Amino acid sequence: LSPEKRKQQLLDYALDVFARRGIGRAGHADIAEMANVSVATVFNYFPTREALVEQVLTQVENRFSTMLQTCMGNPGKPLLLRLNCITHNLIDAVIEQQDWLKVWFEWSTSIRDEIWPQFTHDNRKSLECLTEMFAEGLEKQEITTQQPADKLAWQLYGICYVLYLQANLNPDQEQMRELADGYVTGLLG
Amino acid sequence: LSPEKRKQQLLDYALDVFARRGIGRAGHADIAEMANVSVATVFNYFPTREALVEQVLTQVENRFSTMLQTCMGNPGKPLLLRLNCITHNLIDAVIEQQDWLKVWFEWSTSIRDEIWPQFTHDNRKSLECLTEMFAEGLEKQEITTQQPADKLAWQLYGICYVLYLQANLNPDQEQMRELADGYVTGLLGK
Repeated sequence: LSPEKRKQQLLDYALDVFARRGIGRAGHADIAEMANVSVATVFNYFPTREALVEQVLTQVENRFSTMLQTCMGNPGKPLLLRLNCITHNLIDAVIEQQDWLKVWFEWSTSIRDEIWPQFTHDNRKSLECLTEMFAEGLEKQEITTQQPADKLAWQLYGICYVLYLQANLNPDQEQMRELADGYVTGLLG
Repeated sequence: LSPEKRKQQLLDYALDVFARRGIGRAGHADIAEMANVSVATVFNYFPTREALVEQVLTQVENRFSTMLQTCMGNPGKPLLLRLNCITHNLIDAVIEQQDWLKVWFEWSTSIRDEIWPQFTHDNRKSLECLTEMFAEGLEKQEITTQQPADKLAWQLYGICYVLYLQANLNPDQEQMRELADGYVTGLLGK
C-alpha cells in the first residue's frame, strides 16, 4: 500500500473511532488493529498520540469549512439560499451520521482539553466566513442591521447546534427542514 | 463517614475527574485513590463503571434543572427577568469554572452509548420548563406568538450554547452580560 494510501486509511479509522468512542480515546494499537497493520506502522505515520489527534481535527475542521464555503456558492447568491444550504446540509449530515460532524461538535465542548485552543483558533475562519455572509446580506438589504454581522454569525451557530441535537433526536429530513426553515425565517426577520 | 455521605463524596470526585479528563475517563481504582478508600468500597456503591457514569450525569442534570427552576422564581415572574436569570447564571457558572456545567455541555454533544439517550430523556424536563416559560410569556404578551413556545425554548438553548463558548473565550462578566442581553433582547422581538 502506498504511503498516501496508508496515511489516509489510518486517518479515516482514527476519525471513525473518535466519532464512536470520543476524541482521543483510542490508542495507536487500536488503530493498528482496525487497519490490520503493526503498531509500529501507526507510529511511523503519527509519532505521538497527540499528532494523530491534531491531524484528525484538522481534517474535521476542513470538512466543516468546506461545507460552509460550498454553501456560499458564487457571489450574489442570496442570503436566504445560503442559509437554507447550510441548515439543509447540516441536517443531511446528521441523517447520514457523518463522523466529522459528530467529532466537530464534541470538539466544540471540550473546554478543559488541550484540543480546545485548536478548536477556537482553527474555526475563526468559519466564524469570519459566516460574518462576511451576513455583512453581504446587510449590504443587499436582505437582513436588517439591528444586530452586527458577527452576532448574527454566532446566532446562526447556535441554531446549527440545536438543529444538530434535534436532527439526532429525529433524523427525518422533511420534519427537520421545516424546523430549520422556521429558524431561518425568524432569523431573517 | 455515613454511607450516604461517603457515596456523595465518591460522586463528587467522579464529577471532578470527568470535568478534567472527560465523561467516563476514570475507573473505580482512580476514584478509590482520590478518596483514600479501598477499590472494593467504590464497587460497593457503584457495581459497574456504567452505574457511576449514569449517576454522575444524573447529578449534572439535577444542577441544570435546579438552575432553571430557581430562575423561574415565583409564578408571576416576568419573562425578561427569567431569561436574564438563566443567561447570567450560565455566565457566572463559566466564570466559576463549574464542573457540572462543563460536563453538561460535553454530555450534550457525546452522541454515543446510552449516555446520550440519558441526555435527551433526563433533560426533557428542562425543555418542558423552558417551553412553559415561553408559553406563559406569550399569554401575557411579553413576546409574540410568531413562533411556538417549544421553538423559542430550543432557540434559547442555542443562545446558551453560544454564550457558553463565548464566555469560556472571554470571562468578563460585564462584556458577557452585554452579549447575553443582546441575544435576549433579540429573542424577545422574535
